[PDB]
Amino acid sequence: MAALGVQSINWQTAFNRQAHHTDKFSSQELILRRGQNFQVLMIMNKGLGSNERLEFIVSTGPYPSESAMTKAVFPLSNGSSGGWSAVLQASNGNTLTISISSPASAPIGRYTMALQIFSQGGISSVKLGTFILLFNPWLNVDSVFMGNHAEREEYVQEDAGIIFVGSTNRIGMIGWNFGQFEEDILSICLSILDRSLNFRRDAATDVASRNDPKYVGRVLSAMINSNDDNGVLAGNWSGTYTGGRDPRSWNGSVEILKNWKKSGFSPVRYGQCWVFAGTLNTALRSLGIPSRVITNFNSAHDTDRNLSVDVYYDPMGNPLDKGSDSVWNFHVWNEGWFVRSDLGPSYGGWQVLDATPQERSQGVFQCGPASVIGVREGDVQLNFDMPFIFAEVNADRITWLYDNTTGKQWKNSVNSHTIGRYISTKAVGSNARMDVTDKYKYPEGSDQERQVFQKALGKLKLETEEQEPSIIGKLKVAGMLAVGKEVNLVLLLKNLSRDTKTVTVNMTAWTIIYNGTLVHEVWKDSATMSLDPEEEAEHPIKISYAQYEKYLKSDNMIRITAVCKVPDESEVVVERDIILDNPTLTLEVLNEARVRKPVNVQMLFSNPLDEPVRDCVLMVEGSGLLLGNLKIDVPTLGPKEGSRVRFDILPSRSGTKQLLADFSCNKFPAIKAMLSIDVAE
Amino acid sequence: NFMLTQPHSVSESPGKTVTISCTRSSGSIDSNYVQWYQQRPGSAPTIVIHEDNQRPSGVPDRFSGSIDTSSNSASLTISGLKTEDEADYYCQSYDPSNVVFGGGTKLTVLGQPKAAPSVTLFPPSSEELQANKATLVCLISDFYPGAVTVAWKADSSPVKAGVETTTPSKQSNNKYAASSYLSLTPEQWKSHRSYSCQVTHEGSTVEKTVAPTECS
Amino acid sequence: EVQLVESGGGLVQPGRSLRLSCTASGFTFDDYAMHWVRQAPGKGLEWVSRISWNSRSIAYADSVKGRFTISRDSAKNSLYLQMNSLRTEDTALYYCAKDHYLGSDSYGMDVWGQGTTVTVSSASTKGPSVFPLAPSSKSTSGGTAALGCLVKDYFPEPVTVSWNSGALTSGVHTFPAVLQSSGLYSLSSVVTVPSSSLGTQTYICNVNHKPSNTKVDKRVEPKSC
Ligand SMILES: [Ca+2]
Ligand SMILES: [Ca+2]
Ligand SMILES: [Ca+2]
Ligand SMILES: [Cl-]
Repeated sequence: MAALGVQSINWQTAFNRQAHHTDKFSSQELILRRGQNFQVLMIMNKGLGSNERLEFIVSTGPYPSESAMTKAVFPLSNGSSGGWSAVLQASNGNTLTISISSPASAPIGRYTMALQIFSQGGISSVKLGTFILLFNPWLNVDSVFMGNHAEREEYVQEDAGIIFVGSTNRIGMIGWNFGQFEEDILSICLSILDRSLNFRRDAATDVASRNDPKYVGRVLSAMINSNDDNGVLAGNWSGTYTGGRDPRSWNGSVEILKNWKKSGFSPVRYGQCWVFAGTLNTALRSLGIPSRVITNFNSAHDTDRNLSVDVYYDPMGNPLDKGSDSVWNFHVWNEGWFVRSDLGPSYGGWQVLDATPQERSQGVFQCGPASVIGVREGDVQLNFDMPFIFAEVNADRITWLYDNTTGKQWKNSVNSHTIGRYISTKAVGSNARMDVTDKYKYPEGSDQERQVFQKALGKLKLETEEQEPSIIGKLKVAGMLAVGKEVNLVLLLKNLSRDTKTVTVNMTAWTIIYNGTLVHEVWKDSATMSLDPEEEAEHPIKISYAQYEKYLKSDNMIRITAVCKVPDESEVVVERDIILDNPTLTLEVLNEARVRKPVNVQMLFSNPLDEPVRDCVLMVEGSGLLLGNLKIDVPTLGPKEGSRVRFDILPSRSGTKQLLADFSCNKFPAIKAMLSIDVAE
Repeated sequence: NFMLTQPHSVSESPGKTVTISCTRSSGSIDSNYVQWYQQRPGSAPTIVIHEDNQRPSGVPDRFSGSIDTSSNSASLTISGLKTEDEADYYCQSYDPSNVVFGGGTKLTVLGQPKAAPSVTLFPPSSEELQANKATLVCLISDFYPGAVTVAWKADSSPVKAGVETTTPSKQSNNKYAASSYLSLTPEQWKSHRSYSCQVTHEGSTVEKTVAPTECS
Repeated sequence: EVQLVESGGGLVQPGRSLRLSCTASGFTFDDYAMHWVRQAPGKGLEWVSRISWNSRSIAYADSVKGRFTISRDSAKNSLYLQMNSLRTEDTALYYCAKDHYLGSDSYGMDVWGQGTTVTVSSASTKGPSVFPLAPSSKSTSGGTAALGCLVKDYFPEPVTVSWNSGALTSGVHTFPAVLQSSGLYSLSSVVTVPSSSLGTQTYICNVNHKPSNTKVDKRVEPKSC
């Protein structure tokens, strides 16, 4: 005669997580994906009677409502028929086998589940438990659906990555530990949504809106930067990083996200764009939005909505910091994979999201989503942020001379193809560079490209073309470029006119941050070159280590400029940014890596200077190889001395993993190393 | 704000494993990083764990830290205990404002048999009362490990103001002693039925009681 | 390696002021928050104050708020604690500590100096008063009995106590002193003796306080019930 009550519940966590593709997270919680059933075993006191029934109630967030679909009340039946459902699969004794399902349109996040029991004309409710519901890229009806297994593994399940960096003259790469499976990372990424400006202002609407990956993606693009909202990372492109980490020293998202949380959600210092993108990639992959990291070389910042940026030099060959716009050696951002119900079926697929604080959008430093397809066709009136993104990959560039001691500027040239090159992302299943420029623009030099350019420009808001120049100029590198060694370049000029010409050349070298921030002059010279018709000449350029050492930043970049002129013709501007090599830093595993077995690693580094290096630190990390971030204090190394440092790691997950290190010291900040390790069962 | 509560003392033998807890009184242990420090007599603290579970350069892999959300606590675990591990240990965390320390735990590495304390409680002398003062003196001897807690009672209720307690120090016989003192007015002394000194050592309590009326 | 060297400690009466200094070397000072943490003799660690890398964010413990001011100087790579209106419970060893965390507002003490002693007291040189801890009524026979001398209210440290002019060292323990909130010290010496001897043969503690040039003898008789 006892009234119907719940004894206990088996959530079958391990089994359900494997089925839901959530088993990798380091977490004891039940983590599920939306639109997919999960099975529980619920043990009652008595067998059900007629006149008895069970309902489940699920809710998420602080103001759950049925109409906003943040609360659902659904009966234990045989029926499915839309929304949330609970199918009684079998009864055996007082044990019910139950298959519970959520809709493909369910908001993501943390849910509570309760049971409402109808027995003897009574109604009661008991809280059962809590779970996490994520986006479901395995489900054909999910907006984030990604139908290719191998792609899904890369774009959702892979926690080690590669971000392309450097310049058009030398594309390099750094490893990045996404670490979306590491302790507390999924939880921290869910927290982000609970701290945005939108959540603080109107949590009921924010929570309802977490069914939409456009909305989640956009919120993350705001919350990963500190601006406006005390989000994760504070940007710094000044070359002075006092009070924080040099942006280049980070090797992943894990310590950033943990350091944010554990500081009471106060900004982490400091980031540059690949750090924002790395961290945004982690959050996206953790929540189930397939995502990848894009690098655009020669990336324009257009601040005034005309698809053109200006760069300025003085007659002496100094680059000038003038006007708000700029051109970056590279800029990194993200793509997330989802359909766009707001735009129409032709604009689904890859969508640009950018957490780097550049432009305010709707009053906030956020960016995207922008359909990549829509950018390539210049449909820049579509949501979101497409004028700014089109300009990054395809603005025209105008070079100007400016002489402050006349106040005159004059137009030197226009370059319609230099912006937006070698747009790169990590290959699926390897570290190869995949080139995706053709996804963002029609080919440089095609008619399409120029037609797309004018269409886009149309959607928004006198010179004389003098002779072909007599002089053509080019800068070439002579030999090695390595911090600690001299720089040798050659300026090659040629006179293509029929007359003898006398060329006046004014040359400078400035240390720069990779976004084009000028740090300091380190060398300058002038030269006069007499050239016969068709004669080529070389002018050697030499910059000592002593000359650049004090002003070179962790970017290791120097901007070399030569402004060349002959009487009665416009200046010719010759330009090269160089990157100087760090000293070599290697990691090697001294045995084969096996799950759960210690394995010794060795770090080698040779000090190439004639001076000692001090304050030597090695930071190491890699998901599935060690837990968190190891710090090793390395003793002062004498000139030309080598360091040999050994340490154990403890592989926890089989497969191809990535070990990352940073070696910083007084004379060399942020030397990077990366080792792929095969971890066998 | 919050407190961090550690056991007053722990002990274990050489070669074995011992754990020291650190319980956060409010808010989640997980919200902020926990550090651990070791302190030896005459020396400033040194850090042994940072960031919940990371080990500084130099610290043996016998030392580990962990966090337990269900008990809202952090732990320091030392395996393969050596005699040199005997020391005081402290946990530490913070909120956005304030840095918070645990009260400290004395770790004894057991080198001799546990010995229960002997307790003698002396009432105020007539000479002291004549001088218009009254001190209860609780002398605690022959114990090991060298850690106790002392609680005073007035009648059967706690009293803490006017109490001074020494930290255990070694006797000639290599066991420990300690003292505690309760300062009263003669009128407090004279107006209560009795006062008690209760000494807790390795989870056992020895109590002694004195009364003004016991000099009849 | 990191070195933190504290100075400015000393003795001062209640109400007055001290200025603590801490010299930092062997790391980039301006990259880190810095702290003062104090420890009273025999007690635990108590955080006093924190100052951010850039000086813009400061926090104090409640027990010092309004009286202590933390500050730092980049060029001198130094940390300061200006302590006004000192109280006796400010007596402690004051450690300078470098924060562990770089680039986030979490707080941990990765390196500590050896500290600087601050003592706040109005005490003057004072010889003790010695009182008997008389052996109890229930000691006429059965076994052993504890008796003693309470040595109150002397300054400064130390006293030493003998018994029967050094003729008796067995069973004898002379405790560390406590410091009262009066500023003065007290201790007790105990000897555990045979109950059967407590009618014949005399017990006298001999208390030596060199700083006051006083020796004080005290006969400890058994209780008259
Ligand atoms: Ca933000
Ligand atoms: Ca522009
Ligand atoms: Ca173009
Ligand atoms: Cl280069």
